[PDB]
Formats: sequence, C-alpha cells, structure tokens
Amino acid sequence: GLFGVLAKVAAHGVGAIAEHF
Repeated sequence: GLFGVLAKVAAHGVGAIAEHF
C-alpha cells in the first residue's frame, strides 16, 4: 500500500530545500 508512496519520497531531490538555506 505505502510501498508505492514511500518510494516517491525517496525519488525526491533537494531543490527548494537548498534555497531555504
């Protein structure tokens, strides 16, 4: 069930987060 929802987060980068710093 969540096996497909968790992976989505693992495929995400650090674009907006980088701008936060």
